[PDB]
Amino acid sequence: QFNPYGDNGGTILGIAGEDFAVLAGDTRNITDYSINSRYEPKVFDCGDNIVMSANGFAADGDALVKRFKNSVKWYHFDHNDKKLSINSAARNIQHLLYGKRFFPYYVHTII
Amino acid sequence: GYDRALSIFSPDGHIFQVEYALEAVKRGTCAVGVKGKNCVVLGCERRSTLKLQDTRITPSKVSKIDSHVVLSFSGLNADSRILIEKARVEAQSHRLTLEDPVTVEYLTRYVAGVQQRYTQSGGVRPFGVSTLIAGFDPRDDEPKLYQTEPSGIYSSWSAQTIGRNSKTVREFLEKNYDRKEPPATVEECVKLTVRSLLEVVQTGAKNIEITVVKPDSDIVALSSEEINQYVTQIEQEKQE
Amino acid sequence: GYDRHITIFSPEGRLYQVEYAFKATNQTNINSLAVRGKDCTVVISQKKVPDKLLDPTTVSYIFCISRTIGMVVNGPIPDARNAALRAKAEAAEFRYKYGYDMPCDVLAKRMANLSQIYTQRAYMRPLGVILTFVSVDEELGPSIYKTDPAGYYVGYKATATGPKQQEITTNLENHFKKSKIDHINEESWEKVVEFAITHMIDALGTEFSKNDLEVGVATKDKFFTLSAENIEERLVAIAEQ
Amino acid sequence: MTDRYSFSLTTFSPSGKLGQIDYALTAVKQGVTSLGIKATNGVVIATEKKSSSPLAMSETLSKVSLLTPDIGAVYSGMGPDYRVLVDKSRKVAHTSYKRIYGEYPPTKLLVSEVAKIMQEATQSGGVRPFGVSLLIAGHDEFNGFSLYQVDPSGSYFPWKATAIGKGSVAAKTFLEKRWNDELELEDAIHIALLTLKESVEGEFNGDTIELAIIGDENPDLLGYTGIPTDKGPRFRKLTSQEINDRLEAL
Amino acid sequence: MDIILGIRVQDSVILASSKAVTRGISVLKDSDDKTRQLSPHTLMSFAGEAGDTVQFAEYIQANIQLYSIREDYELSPQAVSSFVRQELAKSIRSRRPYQVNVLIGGYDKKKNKPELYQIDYLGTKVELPYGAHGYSGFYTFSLLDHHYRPDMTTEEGLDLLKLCVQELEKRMPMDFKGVIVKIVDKDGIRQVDDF
Amino acid sequence: TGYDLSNSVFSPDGRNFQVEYAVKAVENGTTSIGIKCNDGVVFAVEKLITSKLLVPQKNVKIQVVDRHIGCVYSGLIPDGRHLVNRGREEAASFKKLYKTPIPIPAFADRLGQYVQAHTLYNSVRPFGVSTIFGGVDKNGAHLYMLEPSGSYWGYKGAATGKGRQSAKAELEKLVDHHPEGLSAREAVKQAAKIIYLAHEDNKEKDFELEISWCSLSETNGLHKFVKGDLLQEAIDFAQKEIN
Amino acid sequence: GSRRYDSRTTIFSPEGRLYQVEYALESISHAGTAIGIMASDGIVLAAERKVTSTLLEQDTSTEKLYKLNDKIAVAVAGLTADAEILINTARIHAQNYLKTYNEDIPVEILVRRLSDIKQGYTQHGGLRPFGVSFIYAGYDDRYGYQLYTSNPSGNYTGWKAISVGANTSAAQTLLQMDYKDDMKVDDAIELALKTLSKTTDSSALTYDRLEFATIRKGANDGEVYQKIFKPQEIKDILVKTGIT
Amino acid sequence: NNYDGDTVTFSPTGRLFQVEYALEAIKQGSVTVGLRSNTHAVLVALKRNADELSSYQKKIIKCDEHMGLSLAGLAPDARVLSNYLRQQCNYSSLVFNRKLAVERAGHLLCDKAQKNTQSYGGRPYGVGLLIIGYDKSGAHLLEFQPSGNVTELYGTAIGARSQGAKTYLERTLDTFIKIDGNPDELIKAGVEAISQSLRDESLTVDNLSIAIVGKDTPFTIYDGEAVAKYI
Amino acid sequence: DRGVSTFSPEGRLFQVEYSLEAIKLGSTAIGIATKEGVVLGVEKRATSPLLESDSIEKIVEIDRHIGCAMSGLTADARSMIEHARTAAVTHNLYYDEDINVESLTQSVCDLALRFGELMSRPFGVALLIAGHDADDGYQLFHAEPSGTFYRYNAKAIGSGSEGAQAELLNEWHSSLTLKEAELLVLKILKQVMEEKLDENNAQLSCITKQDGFKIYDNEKTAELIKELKEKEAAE
Repeated sequence: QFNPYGDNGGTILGIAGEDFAVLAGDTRNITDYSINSRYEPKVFDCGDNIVMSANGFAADGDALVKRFKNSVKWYHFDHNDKKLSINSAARNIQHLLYGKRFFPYYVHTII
Repeated sequence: GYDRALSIFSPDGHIFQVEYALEAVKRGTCAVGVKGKNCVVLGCERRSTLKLQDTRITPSKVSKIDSHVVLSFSGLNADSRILIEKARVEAQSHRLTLEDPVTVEYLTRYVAGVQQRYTQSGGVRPFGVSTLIAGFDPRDDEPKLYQTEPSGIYSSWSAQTIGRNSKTVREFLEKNYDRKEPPATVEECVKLTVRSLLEVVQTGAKNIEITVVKPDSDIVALSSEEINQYVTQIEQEKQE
Repeated sequence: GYDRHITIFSPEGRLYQVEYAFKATNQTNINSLAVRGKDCTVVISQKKVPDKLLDPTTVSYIFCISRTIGMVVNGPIPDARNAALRAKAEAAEFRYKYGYDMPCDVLAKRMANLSQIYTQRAYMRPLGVILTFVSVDEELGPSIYKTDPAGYYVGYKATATGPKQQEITTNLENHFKKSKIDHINEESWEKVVEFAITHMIDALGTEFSKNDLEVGVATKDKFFTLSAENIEERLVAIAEQ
Repeated sequence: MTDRYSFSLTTFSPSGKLGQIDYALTAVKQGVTSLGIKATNGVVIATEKKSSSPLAMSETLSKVSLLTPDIGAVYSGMGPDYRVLVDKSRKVAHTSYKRIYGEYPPTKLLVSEVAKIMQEATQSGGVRPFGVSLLIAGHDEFNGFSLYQVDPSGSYFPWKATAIGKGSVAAKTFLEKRWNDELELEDAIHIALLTLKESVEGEFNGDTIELAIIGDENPDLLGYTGIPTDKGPRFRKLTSQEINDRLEAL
Repeated sequence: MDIILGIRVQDSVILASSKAVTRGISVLKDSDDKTRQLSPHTLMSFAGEAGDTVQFAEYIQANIQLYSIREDYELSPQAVSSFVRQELAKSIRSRRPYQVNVLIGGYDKKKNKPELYQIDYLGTKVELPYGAHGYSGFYTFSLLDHHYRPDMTTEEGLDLLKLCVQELEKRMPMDFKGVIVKIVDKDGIRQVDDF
Repeated sequence: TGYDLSNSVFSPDGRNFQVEYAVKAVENGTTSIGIKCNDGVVFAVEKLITSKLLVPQKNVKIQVVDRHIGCVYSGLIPDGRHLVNRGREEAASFKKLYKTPIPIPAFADRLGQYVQAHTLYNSVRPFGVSTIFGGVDKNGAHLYMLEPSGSYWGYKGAATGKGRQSAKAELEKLVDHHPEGLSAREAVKQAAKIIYLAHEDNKEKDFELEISWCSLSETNGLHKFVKGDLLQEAIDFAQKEIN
Repeated sequence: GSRRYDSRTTIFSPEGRLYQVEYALESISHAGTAIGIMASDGIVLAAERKVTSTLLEQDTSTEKLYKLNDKIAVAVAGLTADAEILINTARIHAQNYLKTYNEDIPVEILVRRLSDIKQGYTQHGGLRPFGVSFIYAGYDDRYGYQLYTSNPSGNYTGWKAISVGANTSAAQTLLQMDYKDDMKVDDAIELALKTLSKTTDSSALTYDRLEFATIRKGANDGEVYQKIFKPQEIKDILVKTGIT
Repeated sequence: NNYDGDTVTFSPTGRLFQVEYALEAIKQGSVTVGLRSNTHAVLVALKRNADELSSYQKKIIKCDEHMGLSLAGLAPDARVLSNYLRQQCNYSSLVFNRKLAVERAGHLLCDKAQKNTQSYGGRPYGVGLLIIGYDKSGAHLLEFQPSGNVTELYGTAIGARSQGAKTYLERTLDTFIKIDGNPDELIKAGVEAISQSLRDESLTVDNLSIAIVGKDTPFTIYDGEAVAKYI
Repeated sequence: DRGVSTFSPEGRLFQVEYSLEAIKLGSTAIGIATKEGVVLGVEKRATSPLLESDSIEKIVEIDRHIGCAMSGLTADARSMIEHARTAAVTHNLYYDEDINVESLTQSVCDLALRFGELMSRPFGVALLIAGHDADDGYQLFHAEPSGTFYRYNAKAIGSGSEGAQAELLNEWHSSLTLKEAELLVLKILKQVMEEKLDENNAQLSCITKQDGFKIYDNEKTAELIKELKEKEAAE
């Protein structure tokens, strides 16, 4: 039977200071016991001072990140170049993920 | 599906189909509603070019929407059945989901909304009906009376009349209804309601219907005899 | 009178759009003719190529609908091709569904039913064409069946269509009065084609070169059109007579 | 594209006539005369095969059509309208009856179905009425022999005998004189041929006359033997020869 | 859900219905009324799949109330029972069927007779002198087969019910937290407050 | 009357006046031509220079369909684009199912039937273009012209637009003076001449020339535009002939 | 586009009337008169056929009176074809109610739904109304014997006696004159025919130009029978009242 | 006259009047100008207020980082067409990772407008657009008209009295075409061009609107105090 | 006839222009924007003394930070308000924030031209949409059935509007206090109204950042009306 998911490995890490935040992730991408790439970044600048990583199944992670980047683009178009606050970004991403509640994005997401 | 925009604007900014729907209402038999201190009375003219009627089975002009709300109307009768059905269904649906019967304002607003919708949907003409909607909100003793019309505008009335010669009876109610002091009893309110119809009707024979609505789903139809008493007493007082 | 613009009845019970579609039938100013042999069915139509800039080979009003059925159209070419494509599709589908070659008369009926719909349903206009279907049917033998914008159809011993149709019709009627039979009592399609051309010449009172004509022949198990060279051979054979 | 004519093309005029039904009937008036006569042991329906050119083969044009093995139809008005009605009438006898009850519909009910189709063309969006009147003759076990007329409005009436089209007024009068409730099938055929000669101008013979009967069962026309309770169609189109035979003794 | 009984005596229908609502190893509630009044002289008890039961009951209630208003007239118990059967008979072949069993106890005022209808989730209707749904019937039917008489008073019917509840409290594995009893007669629907 | 207000209505003479009115919009457009040659076809069109502000070479009007078909049209420009977009869908579909690229006669009927379909109903308007198109298939070269009625035939040469008659005359001479054939490079020059000659009927504004071609030998059977040395060479040949 | 040819069947006049309903009623006014009379012990339906020809098959025919179910019948005035469409709808709708509730449909409920269908054709869909007026005669155990009329507007009303079609003005005055509440069926039969006799546009009333039906309690105790009179039976009832 | 009832009707001379009337709404619109060098392309737009209490209707809409337009006519129609364009630029990015060619943007607008000119019940768009963009083949200016006709130009103007600016640009061609690598000078040439179309009014701070895109400048809009620099 | 989506030869949509006439017949509505808030006032215009005037709802809440007043065929406004509320609440659900007043207005204005042969005709009502947001402060918008919306410092719509607008042209300055604005709206309403202004036949409302959108009671407006007469009597 066809299995629509995979596991691309890696791990990510976010910490918040008083006037800064960091989002770190390794650049290794794997399937099973093989390395696909030693440098494939999965932590992205999404505009509006939001960084995002969606770790797990890379195809799903890239799709989500791609969609969120797009969400920011349209948020500017539809709301007079307003800055997307991190709290509003968080809520927007909940709806992106939950919209696929019955066929999920297999990713742990941090922004 | 049949698509045509029948309700459309004319160069003067009038929607003729809505306005012609009002002409149909003007041609309808008169209906009046008056709210007392503690009740609301709905009165309806029944046109008297018709003997050999069977009144047991002929559609009564006041309709119960729920056990606490009633609706009367002037205009096309077949049109009014459609509105009455929808309102009844909405009444039951509101009880199902809110676990409370409709307020009179809510039920009015719904019916008004249906009417408005038929003024800017393709393939349909507006309802040739204006309604009076009356009753008491659940667990409330304050009486309610609203009016709707083909355009979909609705509002509250201390008393109001619709249909043919409604201008005459509105005229009457306007000089005979004190805001400061509404008909203190059922007796009083029914009387003012009959008097107003008698400016327009004929004899108050098989010509006037009266329905009284009190709080807590207390709604009764008056019959010939008791109406006749009102007709009788009104005229004998009038010989001055 | 909007009753003259769509296919609804006029007060005298008439469909003007159908009547005006018949008038479009002659717009091309071409005459066609069909006859039956013992073995074959021949259809000839005039070929008029006015402009010199045209590619004469692409100018045709005869269509090969199926291996066995041919169709000549009297009317404007866009409607003609519209009818040709549909008939080809209908003949192919029939074979697929029922496991045998669609007969000439049945295709005629089917296209006639299609035309009838346009006379009853308002959104569809009639096609300004008359469709002459020819074949050697496996049950009925040589066959000619003709369809018009009214949705009418019938089989013929022989027929003609176009502006000077009546001349050709009476020419043929007079032959069958004399011959006493249903067909051209001839062995080869070549001689039946020769007959067809000969009686077209008499009725029209005109002479044809190889490029003034267009010929379709239906035999058992194939319908085919002749090249100019095949027609020239036929014209020559008539002249040496 | 798409049929954007979703509204009625037949509507009431201020006088209350439905114009298109009226004009359809006028189209039927222009049509060639056809008739039907109901005998005690059969029904006859007849009409003229008015050919378009002598080069046409008028056998290939059937004005009288089998609908079921015991029901036949004939018409006056527009031929192509009749052709598609016969197509639809045949199919409806199966879809809405035979495929349900395992037997062919009784005459009145099939007639009822055809009328429905014709009524709908009088009220549905974007169509004109059918420009024909039908005479439907048929037999069924519980109702016996019957004959119906169906008009463009979708109205139908049972008839002892009647005629429609061109010379109907004259033909109906000739039938009132001759019809009685004791007629045998052969007598009705004879009357039919007589009534029809009035309206035909040119040739009058077995090749210009189309005529079928609803009569006795025809086992010779069934196609198979071995089921004795199956006895074959009651509908029979009389041959060119058969008609001429009756014109010598006219 | 679980226990619902009905007994039709001379002049009334008595419906008894358990008060417990259990999920997992927790009795979430011990005072649940597993009943909807469809019309003034018709009552419906219900038991089955969580959620479906109340959803179905209230849906029927809404429809019967709508009918009452439209015609200003009360449907007979027989008519309501047939309406309810049809809805269940529909549902059993839906994408997700209502898994609800019901008893409909009504007093028919035209006939002046009480009536008891047992309808399961498949849409199987039967009119009965006494009925039950679920495991209850395995004890009560035989008990009633013995003790029940056709001409019993409402008061005798209530005692016959105490027998039924007593037996179920003795032999049933689960604690169903007693029953709410409701009587349907010529004067409508009332609830026995101490049982 | 009022027979001309709604598309697909037959007039009493048997005509569809809306289609005839669409032709008027075609006749109003700039001139375009097609010349069939030995192993190919050449298309050319007059592009009016409305203003200095038009970027030269940068408002291309000839359109390729698939890899082997060229289309040019006179009339309402967007209507021509709609028709070519449809032609492209039709060619894609044919290719998808039958593998081989669409034969030109087959392609011509696909446009023909589609255009003709827009004369069948009053809910659509007929196409406001006459389209010259063609190319090279397994059977050789083909040139077609298609009109708002859906009518089309194969041509030795074809023209449409304001200069249609001037160009027709010029095309008739070529057909008459070259019975054996005209070569592709030859036809590219003549095309340029005929456009310059047919520009007399349109002469307030000066114009930009645009040629394209498919030739089995010269373009490998593919549709390519003519630019650079070969275009200028053909422009010059035309410049010569008007003086 | 097609807007050109749209009659706009469902619009108001400036006087607030529905043209197509008005004109449908005008159509109906030329149809054979149909009469309904309701008594304490039954109902009469009587209707006049549009001018028969002698060759019409009179017994296998039904043009005016139709059976909706065992307890309900209708008299038709207008287009027959239109009426059959509505009748089959009404027949189905009665069967749905029986299937749903296991009780025969109350007369008004059937009447209301047919009237509601008619109403729809006047408010939406751009189609012509049904050119039909019905007289409904039927019995149910709530209201007993009932008469109703519906017309193309979808308006319905109840009656003791009523006519539809041709000459209703004349017929209605005659009924109003001689009808009394305590009347019996056989008196009602007599009134029905005598009214048609005086209002008919024919020379005189004969059996062949009539359809006739009663709904009595005439069978075995508290149960109802519909009687669609055969030709011979009308002939007798015509003699038995002295009209022939 | 008898032939202007709808877009599906040709006149006897072959004209489409509903399209021509749609074209007329552009003519009543406030003036806007487009022009470009080899490195940048600029939009200048005169904005129109309802009265002294009202804001000045925006005329410039951003489509992507490398493309945008100015409008003249029905504003909501420009919103629809600009939104369609945003989607097309977006599809090109997400699917092909490719910035949408300004020329293709032109073709797509042409084909969208055209369908409303051939079908019953619709209506032509009532707005004209000037599209600037910097893509893989340099700076571009496009003129869209709701007939469907899209044209690539060095410069142009549309709206009321656009003819003044259009002749100025027609004169100034050889100068402004070579304002390479200087944003402020190309803008000045644009503001100067629009000024030829002013009557009984001149450019104010909240009246004027400029947009620029080019080699290393994302499509951006200047209004308010940010245009004072150019009055 | 002739299609609902037709252009006039002047290049305007007939149906949109005709709806603009219907709006001119509507009762007066006035809005004024200050740094302290936005005021919205309307003429109730009861068509008879028997009608209970507090049932005339022509000023309406959309969200806590956005209010709306209407003029024209006011039954046509119900679904516009319904859409507006849904859009505002939906925005808050998707983004955990208040929707911008401009964005809300743009969303309502998208409905406008979705009519033809979608709804059958344009709306016959204009809206004054007033509110506050962090980015652009206190705002007033005039939303027409053309789909066009304009921002205004102050605006009047309905029958009294050309007179009222000319008055607002003089009286508006960038430093109006909220109280000054309230009085202005009352003043200008009393001017253009047929019948004599009072607390029963006119209605006031405002939206402040601090307390959001509030409709004023008849008691509160009565005091403002009294106060307005005293300030005019005194010069």
